[PDB]
Amino acid sequence: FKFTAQQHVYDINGVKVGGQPGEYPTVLIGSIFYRGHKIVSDGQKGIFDKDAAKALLDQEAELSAETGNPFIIDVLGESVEALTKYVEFILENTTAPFLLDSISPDVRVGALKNLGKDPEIQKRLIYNSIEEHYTEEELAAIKEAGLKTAVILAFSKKALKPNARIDLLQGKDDKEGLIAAAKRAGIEQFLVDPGVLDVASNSWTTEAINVVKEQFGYPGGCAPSNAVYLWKKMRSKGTPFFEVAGAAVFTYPITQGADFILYGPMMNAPWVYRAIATTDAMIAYNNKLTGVKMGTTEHPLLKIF
Amino acid sequence: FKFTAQQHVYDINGVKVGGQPGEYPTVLIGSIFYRGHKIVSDGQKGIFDKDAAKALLDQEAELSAETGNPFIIDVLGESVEALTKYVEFILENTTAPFLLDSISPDVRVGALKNLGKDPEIQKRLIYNSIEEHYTEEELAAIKEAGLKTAVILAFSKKALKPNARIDLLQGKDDKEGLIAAAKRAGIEQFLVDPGVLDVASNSWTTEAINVVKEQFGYPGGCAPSNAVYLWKKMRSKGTPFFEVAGAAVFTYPITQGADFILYGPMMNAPWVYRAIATTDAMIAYNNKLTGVKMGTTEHPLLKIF
Ligand SMILES: C[C@H]1CNc2nc(N)[nH]c(=O)c2N1
Ligand SMILES: C[C@H]1CNc2nc(N)[nH]c(=O)c2N1
Ligand code: NA
Ligand code: NA
Repeated sequence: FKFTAQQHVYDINGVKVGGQPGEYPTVLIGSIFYRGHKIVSDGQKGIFDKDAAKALLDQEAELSAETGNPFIIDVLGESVEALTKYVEFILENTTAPFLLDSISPDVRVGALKNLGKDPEIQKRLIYNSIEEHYTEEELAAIKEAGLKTAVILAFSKKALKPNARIDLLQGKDDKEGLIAAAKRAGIEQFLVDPGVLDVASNSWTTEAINVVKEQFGYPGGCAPSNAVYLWKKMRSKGTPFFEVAGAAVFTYPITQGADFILYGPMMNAPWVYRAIATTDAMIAYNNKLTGVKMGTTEHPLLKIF
Repeated sequence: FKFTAQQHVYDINGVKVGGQPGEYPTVLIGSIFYRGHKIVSDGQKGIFDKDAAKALLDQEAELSAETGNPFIIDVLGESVEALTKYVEFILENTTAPFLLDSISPDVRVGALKNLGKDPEIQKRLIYNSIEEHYTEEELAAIKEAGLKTAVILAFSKKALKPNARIDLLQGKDDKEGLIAAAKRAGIEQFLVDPGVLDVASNSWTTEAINVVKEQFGYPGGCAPSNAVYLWKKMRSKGTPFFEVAGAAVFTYPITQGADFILYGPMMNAPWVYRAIATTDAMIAYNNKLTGVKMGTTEHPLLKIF
């Protein structure tokens, strides 16, 4: 299958994201310094294990080289001080783009103030995320940092149907759309994430991704890890049961044309990359019947066999 | 996915198979007494550890109870003598339907002849398979046994592309095709398996399944285990990498609306059921979007969380 809209393919410091099914490999987004991450000893001051963090980043680079799946790092923090330090470390110790991420918007806003309108921030930092409850001070922070790419979290607990994402992105009635809000902040590139409520509802998330790509052509993706980790019935079963269940959840959106996955903690990268690459390879092989051309030779189909 | 044709749903000795995506859970088909199966001490005579075989069958029943995925046993043999004994064992030690499977048509036919005319065989034995090399002797043996369900296997190296596999199924030119052959044998229920040439082309396998369900409405599925076990680069990585890659392969057809998977050796059931059930749960959550109703309460969506 193909989408009618011309697909936007962004190039974020060399990472290509978007396209028609099978054109580009899935972009994989692994979390670091998340709540409970054992490499963080003090999440307020940002005391973390530099060697362990570097080893995760090097592992990510190695797996990416092996499969062809590009990576963007999801950098989480619980305080301005911590997130600032984490970002400084990531800037120095990988080349990847990264999500500036926090549960608390004020942590993201304060970290942007510290980082400043640095050209490297413009090129590599992706704001996670412009969401339903965005504030004007947030948009001001984004603009003052000169950011160009954001995740648009097109999710509303009051708007669970896929088609509603037209409404969240474009606006409806007196509500500014999330795309319009992002554009007011100077964002030019929109990674659309419809949100995941729980494992089962990943199918609605994926349907939303399909509506977005079909009608607007923005890259579409999602973050099913939190749902998977809340699935104690599976996680407690150990290896390889947790990993194959996780693989089924994380690959599902890709099978319906999604472009990127936030797969949770980076420690799971070794199995996530192997599963996702498999799915990507099968999808691109289908291109041979559809006439879609691979956009890069650095693709799982050409690498993993 | 919702398919164009009215779907055929079969009830094979209590196993429902077929339908629109999300109607019924995936049917899982595990192999026993395959070449190299270590519980078999003599594959020519069909001598095996009956307790170990029963333990596999009991595990299958337990997993099926856990997830709601029904099971059919893939009973393999390399000799008439062996396959006859295996069938007799399966008849007595489970209530499940089963595939009468051999790579050798002479073995299938000989075994089938040994089993006579038996209503229990007619209800539970699924012929694996009507394939490109069928003979009139074979069709007549099937008719004598009074079988009503067969796997219709479009695996052919002269039919690589999906449409070529559909030509093998429906007939073309001077060939009646496999469905027509099966009907001459008195088969009334068709489990269509387009074959798996290799891992990447599982997407072509799946496209063939899609065309089958689109045009004919027969249940569709496939058997990707051999392709996965021959994937040396990924198998060499060990656990859990091999299993997650396997899970990506085995779940892919289900994500595109397929009805059953022959998942390989029964010893892999514990991880296969967990992956497949996950995919099934997500698909059934889509039911409201597609206009589909669950056909049973015994579905992963209602059991695995
Ligand atoms: C748990 C929340 C946190 N932040 C998120 N960010 C993205 N991008 N996607 C999500 O689903 C979520 N979910
Ligand atoms: C090698 C063949 C043997 N028999 C089969 N039976 C089914 N059902 N599916 C297959 O792929 C195959 N492959
Ligand atoms: Na892709
Ligand atoms: Na095959």
